[PDB]
Amino acid sequence: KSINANVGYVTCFMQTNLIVPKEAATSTYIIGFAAAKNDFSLRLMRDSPDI
Amino acid sequence: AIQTRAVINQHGTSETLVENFLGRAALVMMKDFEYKQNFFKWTINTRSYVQLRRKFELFTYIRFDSEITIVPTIRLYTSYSGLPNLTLQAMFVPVGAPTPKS
Repeated sequence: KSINANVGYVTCFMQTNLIVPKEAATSTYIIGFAAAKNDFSLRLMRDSPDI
Repeated sequence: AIQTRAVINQHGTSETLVENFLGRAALVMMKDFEYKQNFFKWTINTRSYVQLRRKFELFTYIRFDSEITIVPTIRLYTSYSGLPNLTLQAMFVPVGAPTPKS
């Protein structure tokens, strides 16, 4: 079985501590999105495993 | 045991082109399967037979397009009623796709 090797990582570390006022909530959240540029390409169309 | 000699007259070099040297349709595989493995499966390669393998190994990198011809023959067993005109399906599975198991 052959699988393509890792192509890198995107990592986040917490430089400081989160500072909030007394009235604000003590917990926050972060959401992320992904996309591709105009230089992306694909080849050899196949059958998707997702049934 | 006879030492015969003949005068040879030749001209032209298009015969020894690599396109002509390697552009000969040769047998690459030959397998027989019964009515009920139950089907034919084979990964395409050149090294199956020694002659073609040696022909190809004279070069390090070769890039070519492959033309495949399938010649099926059917032989019956044991009363006789004729050779059936069975339909055959031949499917090419690329390297990134699963292959059938039955």
